[PDB]
Amino acid sequence: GTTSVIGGRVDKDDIRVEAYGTIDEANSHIGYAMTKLQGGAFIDIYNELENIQHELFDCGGDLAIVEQKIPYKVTIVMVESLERKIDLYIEEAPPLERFILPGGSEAAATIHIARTVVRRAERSIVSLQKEVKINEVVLKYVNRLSDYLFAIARVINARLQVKDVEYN
Amino acid sequence: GTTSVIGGRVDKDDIRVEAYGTIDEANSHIGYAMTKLQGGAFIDIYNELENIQHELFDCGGDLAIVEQKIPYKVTIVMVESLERKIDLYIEEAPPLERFILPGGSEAAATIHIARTVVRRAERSIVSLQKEVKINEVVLKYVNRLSDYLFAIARVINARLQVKDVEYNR
Amino acid sequence: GTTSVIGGRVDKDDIRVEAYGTIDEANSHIGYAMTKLQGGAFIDIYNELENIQHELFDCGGDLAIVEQKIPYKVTIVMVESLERKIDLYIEEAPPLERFILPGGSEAAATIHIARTVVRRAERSIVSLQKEVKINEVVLKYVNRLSDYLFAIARVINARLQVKDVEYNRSAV
Repeated sequence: GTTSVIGGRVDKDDIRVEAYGTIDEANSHIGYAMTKLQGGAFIDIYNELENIQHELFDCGGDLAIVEQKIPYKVTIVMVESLERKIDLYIEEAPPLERFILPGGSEAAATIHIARTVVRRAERSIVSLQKEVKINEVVLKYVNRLSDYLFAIARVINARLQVKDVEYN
Repeated sequence: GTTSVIGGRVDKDDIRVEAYGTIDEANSHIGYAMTKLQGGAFIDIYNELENIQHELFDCGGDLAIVEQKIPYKVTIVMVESLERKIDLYIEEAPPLERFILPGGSEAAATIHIARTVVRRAERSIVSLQKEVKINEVVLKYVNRLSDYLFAIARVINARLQVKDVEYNR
Repeated sequence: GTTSVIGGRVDKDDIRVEAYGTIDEANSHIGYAMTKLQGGAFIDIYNELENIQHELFDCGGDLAIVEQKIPYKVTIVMVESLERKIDLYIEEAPPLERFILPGGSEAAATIHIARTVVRRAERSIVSLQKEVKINEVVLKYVNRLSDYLFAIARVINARLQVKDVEYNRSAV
């Protein structure tokens, strides 16, 4: 009925468990999207995604810490790293002049799914924060991550010469 | 901790955000399934899915309308459209004689996943509706959409010469 | 705003519906993963997953039963079956001493997603059990299933010669 966390134990359906459990779910979706980005044209994105998976483990670990039992690993440095990539990718992709619908190339499509799962994880983290103090940087990281995912989804389509699917 | 919606702002974990966010999740699964349905053999289903992505996006917009600054976009006409297609596809598919397990062709399998996500979205909309007034057509649309997805999943397997996976020990 | 279940009716957003609805979601991911495992190299895992889809369907049926209207279908025998396969696959897979990134081959990746959805279903079942009586065996089954999925995910990658990627916090 309960599970152990870092510095204590909580019920298996505790919002804390839901939080890092959904981070795990998002990390798994990214893992799948990566199998679609093994092309030589995406070595950079694949490599960045791979690192993000480790950082997601960092996020899950931090969220599992009760009363700062051990040091937090997610820092503002990792958030700013994502922000720089987001800027670069927005620059690479064609100008955004229409509302985008999720889809296009299969790689971009799976990235859009991962994007929504990351956003779902963010909501769970917000819920956790409402009852216990957390590494607030984790929330910022996950928030920027969905923006990063949206950005590379459009870059993935563009590199493959596929127009983004637009609301029209 | 909050996010801007149409007419104001709400907490990021507000049941309203969970609702349109999950609608977005379902829409993304549909986008992925569509990448497996581009052939000439699926032009009818693919076009209907293209339209559904728009209506799903509209559903999300209607759920994000806190301070009704604008009229809702999802109408009953769109729900009836799904109902007619559901009957059409049930007719096309083989007789349903056993319980169906999700799977079969890759295309059908992804459509089945989308179906379960649409149902998860429906549950969030039900919860939202209990707390605030919503465009009730959205709930009806989402409810019909999962039946439509189930229907085309079977049609997809049939067209692809694959038998549906059945519960049969 | 309600839905029919076995021996009654409940609100469509009832924790009970969330539970079997998520079992359904997990079952659908398994079904998709199965399309990637039809090769001769995975006959054993594919057949086990075929059976698991039935058991998962049974889990949902058991969760939809209000006040033991009918006998439960999920039994401890099926839980033990999972446990035996778990040891078997941990034995086949290379030694594991660190957390690893979920992914690798397309098949393993989809299995990892299924694993996380099964765990999400487990949380809903835990919540359900706090409100009403349920077939406790279902909770034990879903609990073991996520470990089984983790195990075959690593085996699938191993069989495809895909090496696990260990978490970069090397002291963990």
